[PDB]
Amino acid sequence: EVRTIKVFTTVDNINLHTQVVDMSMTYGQQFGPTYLDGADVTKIKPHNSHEGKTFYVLPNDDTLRVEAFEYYHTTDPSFLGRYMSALNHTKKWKYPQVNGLTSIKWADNNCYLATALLTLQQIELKFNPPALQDAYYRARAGEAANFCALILAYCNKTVGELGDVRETMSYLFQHANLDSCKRVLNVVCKTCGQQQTTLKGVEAVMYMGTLSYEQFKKGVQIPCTCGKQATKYLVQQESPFVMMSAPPAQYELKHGTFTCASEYTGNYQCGHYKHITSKETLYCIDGALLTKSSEYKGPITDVFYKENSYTTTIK
Ligand SMILES: [Cl-]
Ligand SMILES: [Cl-]
Ligand SMILES: [Zn+2]
Repeated sequence: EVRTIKVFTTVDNINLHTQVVDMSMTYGQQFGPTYLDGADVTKIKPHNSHEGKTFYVLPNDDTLRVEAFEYYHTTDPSFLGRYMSALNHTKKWKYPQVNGLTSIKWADNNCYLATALLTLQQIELKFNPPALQDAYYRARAGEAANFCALILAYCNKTVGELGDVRETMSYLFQHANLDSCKRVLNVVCKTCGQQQTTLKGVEAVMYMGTLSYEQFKKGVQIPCTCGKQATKYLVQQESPFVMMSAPPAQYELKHGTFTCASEYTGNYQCGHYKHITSKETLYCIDGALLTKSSEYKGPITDVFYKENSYTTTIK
């Protein structure tokens, strides 16, 4: 006797594809790799309770390939398995509201994710993939599991792996609309003369080598090919924020002079991030944990500042 149930397959959890499945064959035999809200059911045979449920599958026909690209803006063939593998864990994390922002209770080396998430809620940024638009709206409301699993997938990180905040923000900015961001730099060498450069988009909002936006406006010393140090300084900025990054070093954060920052304690192989936000006072958000202080010093790695339009007075 042949028993069947109706189920729906999907790549985006919006467009559904009706299937009739044979209860005597695994999902994998019928669909390939198959997931039920992040759980791998490939090796499982259909259960009566599955009738009418939605299963994720891999994009295995042209209809699904188009739906997956339009939703996620990737064609990496391992993306949906990585997204589902992460979601099976992130759906069990907790997302407390801390000082009015969605955070993440510590689990699985997720500190870098927590500080990224907290940062996004303080800067003006809109995502391009519908998957991130939809998941980020859910995360602002407090249900951040899908957004966190998407960050893991986009960044090619698994649950439990040590991530870097700067690199994570780079990936997130790469799928955001920063097209009207522009940065003009001047590099002055006493031997070689001056060279201006213009940067756009993600490169216009990120700098690696100093935490201080004021120092970047005055000049920072960098190597020249002639062997002298040259001075690099900001000529013109058009963006709604800037991100200044450096290897971790002791640094003073002064109330009212930055938006938010990330602190890293540890070494190359293992460590822990915390988040500092400048509000009515300095709040230090460490996953679920919250403390306050009027002054702050620690091993800071990234600082975010508000911007709109800046033009140098340096001639
Ligand atoms: Cl968005
Ligand atoms: Cl600021
Ligand atoms: Zn030179």
